[PDB]
Amino acid sequence: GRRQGIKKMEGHYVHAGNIIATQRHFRWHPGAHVGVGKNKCLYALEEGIVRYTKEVYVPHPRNTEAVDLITRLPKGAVLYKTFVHVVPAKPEGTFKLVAML
Amino acid sequence: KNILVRMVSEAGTGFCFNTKRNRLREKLTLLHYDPVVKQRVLFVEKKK
Amino acid sequence: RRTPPLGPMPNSDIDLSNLERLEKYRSFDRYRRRA
Amino acid sequence: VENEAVAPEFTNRNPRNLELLSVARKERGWRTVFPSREFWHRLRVIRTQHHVEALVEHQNGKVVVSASTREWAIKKHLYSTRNVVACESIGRVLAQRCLEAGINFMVYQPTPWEAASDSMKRLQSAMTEGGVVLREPQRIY
RNA sequence: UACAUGCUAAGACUUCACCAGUCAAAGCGAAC
RNA sequence: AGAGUGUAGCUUAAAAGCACCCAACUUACACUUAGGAGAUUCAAUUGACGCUCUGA
Repeated sequence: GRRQGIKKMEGHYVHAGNIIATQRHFRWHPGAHVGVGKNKCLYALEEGIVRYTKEVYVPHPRNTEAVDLITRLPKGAVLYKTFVHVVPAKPEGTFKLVAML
Repeated sequence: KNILVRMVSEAGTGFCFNTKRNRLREKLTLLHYDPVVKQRVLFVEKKK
Repeated sequence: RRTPPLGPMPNSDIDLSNLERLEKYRSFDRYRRRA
Repeated sequence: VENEAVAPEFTNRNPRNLELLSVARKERGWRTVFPSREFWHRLRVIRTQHHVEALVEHQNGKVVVSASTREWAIKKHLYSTRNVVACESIGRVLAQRCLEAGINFMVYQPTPWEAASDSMKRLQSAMTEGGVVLREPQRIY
């Protein structure tokens, strides 16, 4: 047992650097504020709540395998994949009165 | 087929590192980075 | 336990038997435009 | 003194406040899909069969500043609205508008072949000499 | 295949323990 | 003679978007790059100019 799978489910609060999922193959894709690793493990780049969505898959032009698979699609198909997002909770900062000069 | 060899820095002396090289290919010289002088310098092997 | 899809599942109307008769995506750009 | 009363919390509801301070977040993810959302403002060029569109948007998709050949004030000065000279013209007018909108840094992500396009080279060159930097500043953490 | 396969450092994963193992933001330094 | 009518090929497009052509790479196709032509039938919602169907 490799003990792979989703580590943090939907609606779960997440801190920066938390690992969301560990996968051998891209079962889930990095979405907003979710970074990937060498092991293709999805970690969180911000602090917030995890959401799982279905999004249109437009792969990178340099990815020749994904590119020609996209080409072989008819003019009826559009590829979809499951993405993982972190909706950030806290604002990135506040303005405080330091001194009255 | 391969040998674990060591290269010694020409500058920032006393700094060395290990790599692998083929048994048949010529003498191995690289351009590595050393933190002794914190710069990129050449490394030439001394012992396999 | 299966549940039926709520709305039109994507790639339903175009899902035809004869996939060799309808034209394909010749380019990456058109696939991107649509997506 | 009644004049000098300040809330210890200053609220600045300018949308572009934090971005101009290089502090606002960018969408860092999306490493497996083209294009990248890690930007603040994006230059998007839509080259259609008859016209050429140049767009400056936010991450929200809010179109901020547009330069279109489907616009009479410019269309009447081009022989053909789709060609390298039209692209240069659209880049020039877009840069002029962007300077006036307070936009000076943006990100342009073309396809590798679109980058190789001479029309896109002229577009980018015109935008650069316009005073717009086609590279966003790094976020401050 | 590569010679920054450098230095540091939040936060997490893990074969039911342990020992081992992974991933990594920011930063310094570098490519660009 | 009557009916349906009407934007370049197509549009529950509003002068737009895809269609389309040549030039370059390709054996070739395709991709891509650089160029080309395009249109709301004429008058005041209405009438008359063109097309299709049904008649002799």
